[PDB]
Amino acid sequence: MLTRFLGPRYRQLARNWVPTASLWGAVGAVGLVWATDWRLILDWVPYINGKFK
Amino acid sequence: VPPHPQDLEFTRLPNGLVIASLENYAPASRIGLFIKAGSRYENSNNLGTSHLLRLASSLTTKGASSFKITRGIEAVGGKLSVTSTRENMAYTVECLRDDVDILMEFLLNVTTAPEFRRWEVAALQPQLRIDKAVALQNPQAHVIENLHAAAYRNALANSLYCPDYRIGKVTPVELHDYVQNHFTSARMALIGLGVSHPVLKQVAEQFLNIRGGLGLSGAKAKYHGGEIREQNGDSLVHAALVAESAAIGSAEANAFSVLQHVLGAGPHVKRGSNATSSLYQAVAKGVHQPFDVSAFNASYSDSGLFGFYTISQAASAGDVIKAAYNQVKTIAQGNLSNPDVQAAKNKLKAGYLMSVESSEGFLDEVGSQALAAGSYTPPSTVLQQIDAVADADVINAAKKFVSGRKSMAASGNLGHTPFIDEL
Amino acid sequence: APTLTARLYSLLFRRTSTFALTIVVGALFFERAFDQGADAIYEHINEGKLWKHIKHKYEN
Amino acid sequence: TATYAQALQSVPETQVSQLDNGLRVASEQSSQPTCTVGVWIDAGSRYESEKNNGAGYFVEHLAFKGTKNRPGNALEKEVESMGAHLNAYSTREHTAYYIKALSKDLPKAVELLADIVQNCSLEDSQIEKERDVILQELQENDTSMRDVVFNYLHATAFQGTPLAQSVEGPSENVRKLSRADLTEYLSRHYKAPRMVLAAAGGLEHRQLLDLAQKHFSGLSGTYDEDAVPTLSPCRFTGSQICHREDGLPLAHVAIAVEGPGWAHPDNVALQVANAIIGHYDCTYGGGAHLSSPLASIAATNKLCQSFQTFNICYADTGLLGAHFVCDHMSIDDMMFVLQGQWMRLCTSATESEVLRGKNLLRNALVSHLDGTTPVCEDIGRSLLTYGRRIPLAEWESRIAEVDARVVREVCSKYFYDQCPAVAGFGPIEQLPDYNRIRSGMFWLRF
Repeated sequence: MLTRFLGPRYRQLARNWVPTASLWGAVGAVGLVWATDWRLILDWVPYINGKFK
Repeated sequence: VPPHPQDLEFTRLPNGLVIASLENYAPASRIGLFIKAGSRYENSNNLGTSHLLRLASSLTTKGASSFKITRGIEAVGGKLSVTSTRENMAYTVECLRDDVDILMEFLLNVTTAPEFRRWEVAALQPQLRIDKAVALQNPQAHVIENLHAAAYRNALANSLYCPDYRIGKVTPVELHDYVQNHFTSARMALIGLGVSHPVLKQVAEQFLNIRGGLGLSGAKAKYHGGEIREQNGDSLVHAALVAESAAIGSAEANAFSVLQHVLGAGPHVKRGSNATSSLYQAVAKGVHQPFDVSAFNASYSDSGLFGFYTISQAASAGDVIKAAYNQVKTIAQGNLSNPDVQAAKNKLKAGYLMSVESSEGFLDEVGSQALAAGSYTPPSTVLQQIDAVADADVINAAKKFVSGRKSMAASGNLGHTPFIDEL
Repeated sequence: APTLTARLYSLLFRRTSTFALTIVVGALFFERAFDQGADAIYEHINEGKLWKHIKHKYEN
Repeated sequence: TATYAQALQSVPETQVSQLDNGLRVASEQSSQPTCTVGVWIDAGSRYESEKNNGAGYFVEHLAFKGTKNRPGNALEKEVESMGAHLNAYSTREHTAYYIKALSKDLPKAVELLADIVQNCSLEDSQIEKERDVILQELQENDTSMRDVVFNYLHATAFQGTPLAQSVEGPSENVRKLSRADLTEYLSRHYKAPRMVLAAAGGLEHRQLLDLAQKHFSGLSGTYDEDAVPTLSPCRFTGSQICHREDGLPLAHVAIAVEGPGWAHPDNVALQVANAIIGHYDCTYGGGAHLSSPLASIAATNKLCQSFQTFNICYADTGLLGAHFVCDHMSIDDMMFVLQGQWMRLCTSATESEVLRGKNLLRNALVSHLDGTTPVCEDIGRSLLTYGRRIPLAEWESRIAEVDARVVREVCSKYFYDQCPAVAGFGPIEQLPDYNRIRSGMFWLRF
């Protein structure tokens, strides 16, 4: 039971906050990748290469 | 180049209710329900009940909650107001053309189906204090309330604002009893601007058929006379001197209205000397410091009060009252020119025509007329009625004021303000 | 409106999420460029000396 | 019956004519027995220098006190005798003199207005009497906390520009402004291409035009000369003035970002957004249930006595924000909730509340243009600012276009991460520091 938050205004309010929530995920993904030196993803990144060759 | 305007339409129903409408082809609609429910219908056991009522208009009704009235009105950008005189209450409602039905529904709910829920009434009691406090910041409010209390035994003596001792003490029952004996068909008028007459007539016949109430314009107001004095040291003294005059829509009331403009009502020019204001010039002659004088003119169903209102410095008050009263005396003695009555007639006629220029002023005039007279009197027969006032009538109104038992209210440092017997 | 701090603000700084994104992306490329530089300065100020420069003497 | 949409079409067109000297003459005809006529001038305190600031205000005091044809009290005697009302106002940008009169009295009313504008007989003794009157008025205005904060907000927002000045001037200007200062002002500014004869009511445009040639035609037939007179933009700042007075029982605070001028389409959406936040005072019925989140929270938690949102327009700039009046322990909470609403509207405004603001603006616009006087003001003012009358059906078209996306775009443009001008008067210890007011102008979550 959560039906309070279902209607046209909350649909608009979610739509408004979507670019922001997407960008906060994009912030956090890169931040996790940067903090751990996530080898899987950073091999793709064309200049960040600590491993030779 | 405007459209040829519609005539106002007017209907008395058998039950005594009056419907009046005008189709101006305007973007907005105005609707008022005018009720003979003002403060004069209170008595000594229920003082202030019509004040709390005036404040209670967005409390819960039968199928419209407090929340719904506020939100629904505001959603369409509308207003709901309640304005009160000693005689009338007036519930008015404005919106765009397309939105009349929802605001009508809210109006009919407020006026014929209020619930006066115990706890809603309780949460509202402190608002009487705020409302009274704000109103009584103007010294004029104290004076005119005291003036009516001094003048009358009865009915018109009652204040527009709840007595302090009654704040917190007016009950849901008293509200219910007030609505049920005053908000009835034969005491009501339904006025509408920018609505059709069939829609209003229909609304009136479906929703406004009530009676189980009183009949008259009341227990009759007994004029008494007397004085009420309030020490302040307010730098300025506000005084009003008054005698019994004429009931509204008598011929004598027009004589009072014209005399009011001989003697002088409000100003006409920003920062002007008030050259053709005979009270103001008379005080100005022997007083050389900041003052004001106006003629005062309050006409009611069964009584009136005419005289003058002064503001002056504390030490100057006696002089200002005596200069003013002598100027009236001098018209009672017959010293009144034909051009002076004619200029006063011009100010009154133009004043009245300007009074009804807006929707707000038009609707209130049509509403009060419907309650006072049972009729609508068009602008040009009001103008005809003003024209018919003889010079002798204006002399006779001044004579009546000078010879008649006085009423007085004043506030300030009253050390140099005269009592009635000193005048 | 031609000016570059303006376009930096308009595209990247105005929104706090974009501001944070430009910092974290900024921190990745700084860590590379600074560690590249600061090692190369330290290695040049110690011309032979370290086992990285000795390495070739002892074989494959 | 007619719709709202139909009702706006049935509003009769404002007729405009230009006289040969460049005086514009304009009228909206209705069926009314009464009218309003007046002269709107492109003159006010923004045109005044440091040295003559308060001159127009001084002229306003002198305009009704005698002409070359009607000396002393003769003018007011004529106005009073026909039951007319003669009024005046002065802003930073506009001066107006107007007569409320019977429609049959429009001949004399136009004749008097021309006499006031052209033939102001500023007798030395009269200008001396007015010196003391204006000085007392300054003492009076000192006690109005609303008028003081708005003067303060102008003085700080427009810092070192002509828009920083008060209309009335400083007291030293009031006591040293000479007759020559006053006539120089009149000569420079009261010129035909810069003023409008406006009327509304029971009149033909033809006779308004006739009377304009009759009484106004000796104004700029060969007087089109000297540096005629460019305004120049006013630099808005982003700054704070705090008059701390704990002896006063309630704090006044006004806060504004820089608005755009009269011209800008952005005004309509800003006005929608301002309507959503709305106004409040302590005498409003039903507080808790009000639609505006600010008004609702302020009523319930006793956060203020009053607030109002505003959008004051000048040429190419303005002041967009709010003002409030509250108890000493409430300024922080008021400022928090106000700023949150601005921020909310920038980031996350929704369709339903925008409709409510749209509706509030249609209701305000139509309810305002009600009477000969507000319509006459609007004819006069609009021809100075827009150069047309913008008809009611155009505003409705401009209102209708506004949706949630527009409110989010247009609020962000002016509010989001912008430096406010702030003015504080009274018990203002709890007025938030400016850095913390600046920080309220963006959101870290967004």
